[PDB]
Parts: sequence; C-alpha cells; structure tokens
Amino acid sequence: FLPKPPQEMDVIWLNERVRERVRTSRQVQNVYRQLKYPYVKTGIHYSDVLDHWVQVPMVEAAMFEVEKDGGFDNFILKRSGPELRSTYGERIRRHILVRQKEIQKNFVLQKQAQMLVESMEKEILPMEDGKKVEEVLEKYGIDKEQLLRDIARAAVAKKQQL
Amino acid sequence: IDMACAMLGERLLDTVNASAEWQEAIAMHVEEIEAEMEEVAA
Amino acid sequence: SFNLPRERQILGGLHADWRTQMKRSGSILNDITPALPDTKRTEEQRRRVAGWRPVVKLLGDQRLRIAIVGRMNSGKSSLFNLLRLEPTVPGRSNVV
Amino acid sequence: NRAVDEKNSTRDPVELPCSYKGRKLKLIDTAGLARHRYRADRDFIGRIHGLSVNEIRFAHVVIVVFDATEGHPNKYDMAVLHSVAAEGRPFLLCANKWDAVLDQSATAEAIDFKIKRQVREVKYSNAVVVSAHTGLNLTLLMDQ
Amino acid sequence: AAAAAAAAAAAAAAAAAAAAAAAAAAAAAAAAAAAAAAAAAAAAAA
Amino acid sequence: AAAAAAAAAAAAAA
Amino acid sequence: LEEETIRERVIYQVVEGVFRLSPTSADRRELRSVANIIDYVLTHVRAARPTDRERRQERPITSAALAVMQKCPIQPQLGFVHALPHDTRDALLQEWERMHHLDWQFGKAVYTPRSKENVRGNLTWLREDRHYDQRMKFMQEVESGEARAKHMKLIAEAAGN
Amino acid sequence: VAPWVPPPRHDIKVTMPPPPGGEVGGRFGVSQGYSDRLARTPYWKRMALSTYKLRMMENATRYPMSEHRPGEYDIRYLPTPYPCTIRNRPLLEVGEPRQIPSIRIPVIFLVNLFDEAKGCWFGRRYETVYVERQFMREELMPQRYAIYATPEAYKLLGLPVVNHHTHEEIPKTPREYEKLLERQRYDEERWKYTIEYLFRKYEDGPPELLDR
Ligand SMILES: Nc1nc2c(ncn2[C@@H]2O[C@H](COP(=O)(O)OP(=O)(O)OP(=O)(O)O)[C@@H](O)[C@H]2O)c(=O)[nH]1
Repeated sequence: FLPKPPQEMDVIWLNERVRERVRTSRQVQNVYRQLKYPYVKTGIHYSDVLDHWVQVPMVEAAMFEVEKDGGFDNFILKRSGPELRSTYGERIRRHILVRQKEIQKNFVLQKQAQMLVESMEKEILPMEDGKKVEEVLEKYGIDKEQLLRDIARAAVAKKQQL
Repeated sequence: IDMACAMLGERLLDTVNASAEWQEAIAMHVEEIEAEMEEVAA
Repeated sequence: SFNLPRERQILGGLHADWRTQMKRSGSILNDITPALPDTKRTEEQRRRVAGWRPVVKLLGDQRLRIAIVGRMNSGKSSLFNLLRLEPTVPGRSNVV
Repeated sequence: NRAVDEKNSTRDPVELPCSYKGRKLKLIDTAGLARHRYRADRDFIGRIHGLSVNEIRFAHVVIVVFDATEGHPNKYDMAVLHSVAAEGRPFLLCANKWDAVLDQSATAEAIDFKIKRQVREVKYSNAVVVSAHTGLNLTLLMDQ
Repeated sequence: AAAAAAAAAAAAAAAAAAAAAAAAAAAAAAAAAAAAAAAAAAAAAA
Repeated sequence: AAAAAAAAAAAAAA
Repeated sequence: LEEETIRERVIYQVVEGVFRLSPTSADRRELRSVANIIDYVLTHVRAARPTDRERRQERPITSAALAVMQKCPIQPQLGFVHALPHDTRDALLQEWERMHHLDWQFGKAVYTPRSKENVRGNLTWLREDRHYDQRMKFMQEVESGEARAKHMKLIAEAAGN
Repeated sequence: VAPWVPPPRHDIKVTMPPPPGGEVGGRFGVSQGYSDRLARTPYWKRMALSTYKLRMMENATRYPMSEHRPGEYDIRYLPTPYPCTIRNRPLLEVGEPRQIPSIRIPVIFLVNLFDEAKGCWFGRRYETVYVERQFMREELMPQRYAIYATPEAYKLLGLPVVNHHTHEEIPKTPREYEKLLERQRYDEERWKYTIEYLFRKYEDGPPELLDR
C-alpha cells in the first residue's frame, strides 16, 4: 500500500510501496511483523527549461529513473498523470510545459528577428547617406536612438572580449 | 522588433569593422557604457 | 520476433542454494568470521613500534622450540592440541 | 599478538612468560567476553567466551580492561569483575584508550562512582588508567 | 548643533534621492518633464 | 575553454 | 522617525524644489520616515514614466515589417501563460514563501517572461532547432518540386497495386 | 453526478471492443474491456461497416505481450487484472540491505571543462565521459557544462547515436556493479574480445623463442 491514496500522495513513489516483513522468533512458535518504507531522498535537480534549481521529495528509484531519462523535465514529461501520483509532480509538469512553450515562442521570435535583419541588410547593404539610412529605418519601423545604443553596446562587448 | 534592432546593430558593426554625427553618438554611448561598467565594478 | 524478455524465474531475488542464502543472512548463521589478512602498517606505525620499549622482559623458553607451519585446514591445530598437554590449566584446547 | 579494529580480533587464549622486577609471571590474553544475548545467537563466540572463562578460572590475578572512550565501565564489565571475584582471583580494573578519552576528570569520576556503587568486595577494586599507544602507567599497572 | 544636523540631513536626503533617481534612470525623463510639463506628470495606466 | 573546481558551484543558493 | 518640525521644512525644500510633488494629509502623516518619503517619490516617478500603451501608440508597427513577419513561415502559439497553476492563498504567506527558499521547495516555481534565453544545453531549444532545420529542408524540396514528383509516384504506384 | 460520462479511453476499433481500461489508462482491476457503443451497435451494422481484411486486422491480438505497454505481459491474461510486478518491482527487496556503490553515469560535455585543481580536463566539447552521479547532478548540469548521455540527446546534438543503457538494471551490490561495468566495457570495445586481440601477445611466437 501507499501512505496516501493515489490522488493524495504528494511524494513521488514510482514503484516503491510500504511492505510488512515477517520474522519468526528464536522459537518458531510466534512471529513478529514490521512495516518498511522506501528511502525518500529530497531530489534537488536542475531543469534546463526552467533554468533554475527545483527540489522535490523523491526516492532513490526516482533519482535513478531521472538519470536514466536524462533530465528531470524529461522524466516528468515521460511519466503520465496516473503513473506519476504526485500533486507536486503535476505542478512542476505544468510549470515545465509553460516554460517549454515559452522556449518555443522565444525561438520563433529570434527567427522572426533574423528574417527581419536579413531583409533590411539586403535592402541597405551599400552605404549611401544617413538620409537614406533613416528613410529605410522609418520604413521598417525602428528608432535610430536605440539602434545607436545597441550598436555601442555591441562595440563595447567586442572590445571587452578582444 | 527590438531583437531585430540588436542583430542589425551587431551586423552593421561587423561590416564597418571589416570594411560622422552617428559615429560621434556611438562613441558617446560607448563612453557612457564604459563609465557604467566601471561604476558597477567599483 | 515472437519471443519473451529474459527474466529470472525464482521470485523475490532469492537464491536456489540455501548455502548462498545462509551466507547472505550472515552473522546469526555463520558465526565464524573469515580469515584476517595482514593489517596495513604505516611507516609511522612501524617507527613507533620500533621506538617502543619492553616494560617486562620476555623469557626465551629454555626447552626446544618447535613451530608448526602450513596452509589453512592442514591439521596444524589438531596436531598442536594432540601434542600439547597442560597439567596446570585444563581446558586449553585450540579452536578447531 | 595482532590488534585490528575487528570486534573479535582473536579467538584463542595466548600465554607469554616474562619477568617483571625479578618476579616470574605468565601474561595471558583472552579472546573476549560477550553477553549471553549475543552468545546464544552466535554459539561459536560463545565457545571462545567459555575458553576465556576457563582461563579466568585458573588465573592467579585478573585484569579487566574497559575502553575509557565509553566514559565508564559497563554493566557487563561489572558482571565480569564480580565473576572473577566469585572465582576468587585478585581483580584489577584498567581504563584503556586514556590517551584518546576527552574528559579525563569526568571519566575518572564516573569510574570511581561505579566502583563505589558496587556492593561486594568489588567496591574495593582499584581502577588505573592505562593507554596502549602512548604507554602510560604500564609499570604502575604491573606493580599493582 | 541643530543647524549642522539639519544641513547634514538635507545633504544626505539629496544624495539618496539622486542615487535612487540614477538607479532607475529617472533623471532622463525627469529633465524632459521639467522642461515641458513641469506642472504635473502622470501616465494613463490601462 | 572553461575552468571550475570540484566545489566552486552549489546547486542550492548558499 | 523624522520629527514633524524638521520634516515639514525638508519636504518643502526638497520635494517641491526637486520633484515638484504634492502629498496629501495622510501621505504626509505616513511620510515620517526617510524611507517612506523616498519610496513615495519613487512610486510617483514610476507612475509618471511613460506607459507601454503610450509608447506603442507613439511608435507603432510598420506595414513592411508586419508583412515580413506574416510571410515568415513560423508563427508563435500564445496562451501558454494560461496553463501555469494559479494558487489562491494568503498574501503574507506568499510573500514569506517568495522571500525564503519555499518558493521552489514543493512543486513551486516563479514565472518571469524572457525575450532571449540561453541555448547551450537546452534540449527543448535543440529539438525545436532540428525541427526547424527539417522544415527548411522540406520547404526546399517543395520549391524544387521533388515533393510533387514523390507524391505523384506514390499515387501512381497505389493505383497500380 | 456526471452530466457527461467519458467514453472508453481507446475505442478506435470498429468491431472489437476496447482493451481493458488499465492497459491504456491508469485504473486496473478488470481484465475485459467494454464499450457501450459497440455493444449496442447491431452485429449486422458492425459487419457492414467493417471488412474481412479490417476484421482480421482488428482481431489480431498480441499474446502474451501487451500492445500498448511494450515489453510487458498484458493484464487480461495475468492471474489478476493488475499489471505484473516482476519487472516494476521496488528497487530494494524487503530483506535486502542497501549496498549500492557510487555508480557512474555517462555525460556529454558541451564545453571543454578544465580541472584547474588537478591540472587536467574533465572532458572535451561533445565528448562522453563517465562521471559521478552527485557531481553531474550538482555541478555540471546546473552550470550547463554537460548533459546526460541519451540517444535523444545524441540525436539533438547531431553526434552519432549510442544507446548507453544507463541504469537499465540498477546494481544492488559492488559485484553486480562490477558486472555492469564489464558489460559496458564489452559493448564499447567489442573489438577487444576478438581471438586475434586475445592472442595478440602471441602474434608471431613465444617471446623466449623470439631472438633478441
Ligand atoms: N587510541 C588508542 N586506541 C587503543 C588503545 N588501546 C587499544 N586501542 C584500540 O584497540 C584497537 C585494536 O584492537 P586490539 O588491540 O586487538 O583489542 P581487541 O579489539 O579487544 O582485540 P582482541 O583483544 O585480541 O580481541 C585499536 O583500533 C584501538 O582503537 C590506546 O591506548 N589508544
């Protein structure tokens, strides 16, 4: 059995369950039984998607399975609702899914920015005059002040690194 | 838009270094950034 | 194609040999501990042992000294307890 | 002999003749005494305990070692002391690991309190602190 | 030393206010606000 | 290239 | 706890001359502390700062940029923020938890939107990047017309079978 | 009260009933699946909708294994409708003492990490190294200097895919861990177990016979 029903067990017990072991006395007349529980280790893992350390009560089997799956996020995603009987597990699963969608959105944003910069670079590859540069800048909806500030920041970073 | 601005700025810097008033403004911004970095380090 | 995964037959991780199960059980069954190997004596320990002094003088038995050597379970202890005869301390039998 | 951290390092008695201050003697080392609780489960160590008791029964003086790191003699230590007293051998008590014990004064007070609380002639037993590694009061122990 | 204490407190308050403004770059917008709409500054939050 | 000791970084925030 | 006498004059000489504010009766009553006054000034300047709506109104998106973004083969899927759990608890308890390490101890985690993210070791980023690469390969195949030929061959062999 | 009762979890079949609920969902205790839609549908209608080829396809059942849970016996044939526990047994037996050595796991390094204290290299970029579990989960992973070695990870990184059976069968003794290490070494350097390599030291002849 488990200490709590499947819908209430907050801890992550993959397959470990409470089991009673039986031992006979020195004389075989009588027997004594005792319950045994798994070794619960607080898994303080790091999830790449969240980028921040997350700790949750777990078991040695849970830690080994996380290592097998190659990541806490992968382990949680592989484990399904009924299979992962943890409310904490469900909360972290929702956080991980939201963060994964955010990762995808950020990648799409980066790709859109790359396409825009490539298009404008094709447009203004030659250098003709600041007037035409500003005309293209307003055509593409960009501020010269922030363009200059980011150019200066990039130059500072380049100088610092070399 | 902002990320496109940053990427365009770095690409323009790369092209320029591979090759007036805007240059002066860039120099002033560089000086300001250097001063801010020095203050943060201090 | 049509095959079943390899899996142990005896359940519970038990062993088909009660001797293996006994050695797994351990102390309560196998009371006798295994052979004791030579201890790891450090250089500092050797130096301290050399520096020690005898608070009492050990006497070299004037009678002929004969030592029995050999491998384990060679009957050396049985031969020793057959030859030995203690008139003053009865019950001095070496464990065999 | 050989000393190792293992509980039952030696399983047979050992006798070494020697003279201290011009007085012959045979220093005897025993395997060790265990409580009946442990012996019943492990009769073999019970066998070596019986072998040790046999030599205690024939010794002319008995010296009971108890580790000072424990801080005071155990109930089984007092049981062994009473056993040797009943056998009728001059019994002495020695606290070992004195170079390792931390609170020397507290350990000495505890030992003295135990000796005083002892009821029979064991109450008159004299306790001496002796250290093996350092080698402290060995001559005093032999003199006693 | 009431006057000295008052002067020191005023100087410390001015320095702290300047540091706080510089932390959030408030002075940048504050200069324009003072130049144009010093009467009152408020941004519709909705 | 990067360098790191055996205890420089701790998962939790010390 | 600044005394009222010195306070009045300090506020009149600094806030009016520097920030040109106007606290109310209760505001001045609560402004006894230097920390309180500086926090009030910070809050008021923060409110006065331009709003995101105002900034967008003054700097709207341009038709060319919108067209390029729409033509981009990839578009985002928003609404992921609607999925993270919404805990209904005590405000003070939540403040305590966030200040301490309890914010991550038991199935909890804070959410902060990010524009740029670290890619090194990001399995999600790597898998989406490979997905995009294979999508680009598929687009190249479609442009070259190989996909049309393959589909025609598949249909022809299916009909023949 | 349930205004809407969810249908059977996996009822794609047109004639055969859905598998037992425990096989696909998360609730066991029954060996025979049921679907009210299929039961109520007249036999003639089901046969009309289906075709002999489709009927045989949907009738084909994997025995004794399960179709949905690969590598596990289906619950409808076990003595009880609950899943077999032999494969998913708990990590430690009731009487087994915990004696598990400090197992090492394979980690792909994403950046050349230089151990300055030891004056060496932990591992080069995109290289696999067997490291300590605690070390990997405590320092390498949070620093993003390396990741666990998985076939999916290799596929993502573009490196050749190798299926390191990490924790496939968790060892329970130092001897079992040694057996696991030996199996890993064999699977890695299979070429070292050839007859030629085994007799390499006797390539030409006995050293004593060989002249100096
Ligand atoms: N530090 C310290 N340790 C001591 C001293 N005397 C004995 N010991 C301990 O005794 C241990 C060695 O065991 P032995 O000397 O063989 O004593 P034993 O365990 O009773 O062995 P047997 O009597 O042969 O059964 C060492 O590990 C020490 O910890 C001492 O004077 N100082």
